[PDB]
Amino acid sequence: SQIQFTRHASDVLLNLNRLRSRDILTDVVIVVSREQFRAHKTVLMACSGLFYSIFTDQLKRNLSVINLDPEINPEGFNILLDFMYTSRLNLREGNIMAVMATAMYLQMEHVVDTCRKFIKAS
Amino acid sequence: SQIQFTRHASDVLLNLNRLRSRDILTDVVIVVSREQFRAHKTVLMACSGLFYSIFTDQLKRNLSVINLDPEINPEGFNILLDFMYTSRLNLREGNIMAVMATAMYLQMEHVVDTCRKFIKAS
Ligand SMILES: O=C(O)C[C@H](C(=O)O)N1C(=O)/C(=C2/C(=O)Nc3ccc(Br)cc32)SC1=S
Ligand SMILES: O=C(O)C[C@H](C(=O)O)N1C(=O)/C(=C2/C(=O)Nc3ccc(Br)cc32)SC1=S
Ligand SMILES: O=C(O)C[C@H](C(=O)O)N1C(=O)/C(=C2/C(=O)Nc3ccc(Br)cc32)SC1=S
Ligand SMILES: CC(=O)NS(=O)(=O)c1ccc(Br)cc1
Ligand SMILES: CC(=O)NS(=O)(=O)c1ccc(Br)cc1
Repeated sequence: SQIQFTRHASDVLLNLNRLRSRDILTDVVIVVSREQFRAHKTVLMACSGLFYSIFTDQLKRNLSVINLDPEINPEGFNILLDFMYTSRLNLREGNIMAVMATAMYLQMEHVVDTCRKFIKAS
Repeated sequence: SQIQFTRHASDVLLNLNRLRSRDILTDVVIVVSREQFRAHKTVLMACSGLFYSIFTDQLKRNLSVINLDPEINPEGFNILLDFMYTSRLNLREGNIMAVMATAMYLQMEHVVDTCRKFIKAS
């Protein structure tokens, strides 16, 4: 059997995030009513069922700008975008409802599950 | 502090690899003598110093085809591309030399070290 590098996935992830913070190869701008977020489409698709369906759409595949539902709050989206790239979720009793609703919309099932844990713990 | 999802990086990587095997959003063809490999530039850049330097070159940035040193054997490159996307390295006394040299060329330092320990072990 293959040697298994248990640290490889999170090294790739950390470099993807360094790519993003230096804006290298980012190929999409996510629009949330007024606010803008630069990302890599494959990372978005690897993290969210919604992005998977969007960029798997023959029509929408080649857009450089994607509008999401403009009722999404942008803070909740921002928290979720940093999570995608860092595996770290900034959850608090001050944002929990916003972040959870945005994760449901984005179809990020692990995050919605942990949000249910957090509600039940506090 | 932020809740840490210790399984996130590896679920992203497993979906990046499902994207690859369905050919979704692959945006580069790697040419290895005669053989062709499809991949996503950001994953190559996240995993290899060589691809980091290639796709960060303003001149080579937008190329859909990358030709590598024709002296690289394709089997050693193929094992290393699967590793990037799965974290599993198929190393054996039958390919160790090819894999190690291709890892050095691609500037994948963690793989190179492991190969060194594999040599030391047998
Ligand atoms: O069986 C199917 O046809 C796929 C099935 C679906 O959409 O019907 N599915 C997915 O592929 C989902 C994905 C996801 O959330 N991130 C991802 C990254 C790469 C790939 Br390929 C898929 C997903 S969620 C879902 S259901
Ligand atoms: O082409 C683009 O720039 C964006 C693209 C589209 O319409 O093809 N798009 C949307 O507008 C999307 C929405 C969504 O998911 N929920 C929503 C609620 C209200 C409104 Br108005 C829009 C959406 S998802 C998507 S892709
Ligand atoms: O100091 C610097 O400017 C960076 C330094 C360099 O090129 O001089 N360096 C890198 O950024 C290297 C990377 C790599 O192998 N995969 C990667 C993914 C994302 C990012 Br950002 C970097 C790498 S290897 C290297 S040396
Ligand atoms: C779900 C996750 O990433 N981690 S966790 O299981 O350790 C967890 C975190 C916070 C609360 Br409150 C309850 C559980
Ligand atoms: C410290 C630890 O074991 N895990 S953790 O960092 O993911 C964490 C869990 C719950 C909260 Br509430 C805040 C942090």
